[PDB]
Amino acid sequence: HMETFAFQAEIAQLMSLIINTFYSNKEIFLRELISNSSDALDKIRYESLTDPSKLDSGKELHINLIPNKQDRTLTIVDTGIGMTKADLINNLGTIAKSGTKAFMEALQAGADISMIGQFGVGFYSAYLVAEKVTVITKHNDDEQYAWESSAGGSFTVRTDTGEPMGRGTKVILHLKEDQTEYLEERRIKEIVKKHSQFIGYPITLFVE
Ligand SMILES: Cc1cnc(Cn2ccc3c(Cl)nc(N)nc32)c(C)c1Cl
Repeated sequence: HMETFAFQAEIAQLMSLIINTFYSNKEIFLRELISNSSDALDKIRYESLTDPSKLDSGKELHINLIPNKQDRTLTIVDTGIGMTKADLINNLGTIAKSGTKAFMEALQAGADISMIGQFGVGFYSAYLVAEKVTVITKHNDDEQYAWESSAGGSFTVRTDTGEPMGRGTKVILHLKEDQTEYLEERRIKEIVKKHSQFIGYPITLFVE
């Protein structure tokens, strides 16, 4: 059921840089994940203009932010296009190679980790705050999958038997012990207002 894969060498190098570099401005991970959700919602919305049946798996286009203090997780949920098995295992890693190389060269010349999204690899900024990331996803053309990685240089993919999603992506951040501020209502609200106030989809910050 669970298959294990090696990241492309450039992606393992990027993840190590994100985990090892001293960089205090960790809060930017949330803007990067919300921007990915917004891009995924724009993609399904635009495809639905030529094929309305693409919304048979759910008409609502939104982003939810769900903290869970008991589990020490922050989850970013969207009803965007979702990812196929081929996206998870091959396509996302392949497309990211040029952007990863460009980003690592830009950092050597004076750029900052907060610019990661300009290189299309902002998802990996999740490792600024998470020791493990679990991604549940469902694309209209494929089955529901669970992707997972604690940065071994490896990740896993399995068909998911959990709560059916309809369509979209859930990024579950298993936070590092010293990063629990990202479970606080006031802190998430502050970050969303600072970096994500103009996103074109409703962002609901759940509370406990
Ligand atoms: C390996 C990897 C790379 N990039 C990403 C970021 N991404 C790529 C496609 C995609 C969609 Cl359709 N929705 C969301 N919200 N995020 C997405 C992930 C989620 C993984 Cl798992």
